[PDB]
Amino acid sequence: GSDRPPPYVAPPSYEGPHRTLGVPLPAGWEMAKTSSGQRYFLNHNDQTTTWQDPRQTLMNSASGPLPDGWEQAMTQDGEVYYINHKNKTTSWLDPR
Repeated sequence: GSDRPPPYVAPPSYEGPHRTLGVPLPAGWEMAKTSSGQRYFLNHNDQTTTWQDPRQTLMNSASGPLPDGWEQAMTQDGEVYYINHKNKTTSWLDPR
């Protein structure tokens, strides 16, 4: 299949189980792991990293929610994706 580019690697299909985050991470944030598997967070908005769950950035207050009908979830490998229940789709792109 070298004549075609590598296939798109999609998020988990809409139908099936999802490890949803009850409260989504704020837009522009990412979760990662250290080499020993310690969880930490990246704020791409102000280009910082921190141990503290956003749910040097001051995060007192509630952040922008997903639009109605959407949820944030995480793959087994820790990759965040977005579930749109309105049209039964999933996407790597944050709709906020």
